[PDB]
Amino acid sequence: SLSTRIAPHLPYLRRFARSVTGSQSSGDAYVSAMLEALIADISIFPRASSDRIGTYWLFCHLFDQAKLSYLTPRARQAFLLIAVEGFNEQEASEIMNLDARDFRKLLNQASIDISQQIATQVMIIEDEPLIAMDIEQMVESLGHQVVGIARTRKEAVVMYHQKKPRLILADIQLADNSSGIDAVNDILQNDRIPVIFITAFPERLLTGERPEPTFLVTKPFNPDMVKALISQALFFKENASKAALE
Repeated sequence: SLSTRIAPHLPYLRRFARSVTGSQSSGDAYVSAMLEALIADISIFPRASSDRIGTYWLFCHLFDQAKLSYLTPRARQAFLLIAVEGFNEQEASEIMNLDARDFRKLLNQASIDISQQIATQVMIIEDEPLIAMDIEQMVESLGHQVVGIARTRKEAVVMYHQKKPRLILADIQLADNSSGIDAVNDILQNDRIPVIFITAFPERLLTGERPEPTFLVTKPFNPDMVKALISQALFFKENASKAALE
């Protein structure tokens, strides 16, 4: 039954792992490492207040006292657990082993962190018009700029090289039901531009069994989820660019 306790929650755990580490290969490797640790000694799984919490607790317990905090500071981890992973504060506090007041401190520091981040320029690739309008207004109300919305591949290629977006928000599926993921990668080629992918079924891209995206925003959209994922993506990109400029 232990498997039946853990199996359902592994897809979203990979999402958190990817959001914390900044890549699929790294994020998935941590989750696989957790399974290796459970294979080695099953009794490390905790009796938390829920299976899901137990799973995230274990994850953070094994890899955060490369430590997770080195990759993403605990403050930002705290905001991710609420804004992206959908825990409430009591639950995320338990995951991070903090009293609710101390958790709230982390949240506040994260809010500070994100507000000090320079706003970015987003290109949206979305064919469903109501969806694209939603994500545009949400992105702008979060303080970023939308450089434009492309409906087709040809539109996106042109928009990308002319408007030079610093971040792409893309649907995993385009008009002809063809892959939005392939389309974005065909456009960027070797470019290191953060992409966040929109899907109604994120779990289907969180198997860790094939190439899958680093960032996934769930539709219907939540402003805090978008805020968190854009913030993480910009942070990793900044640190990569800072490191490459050295």
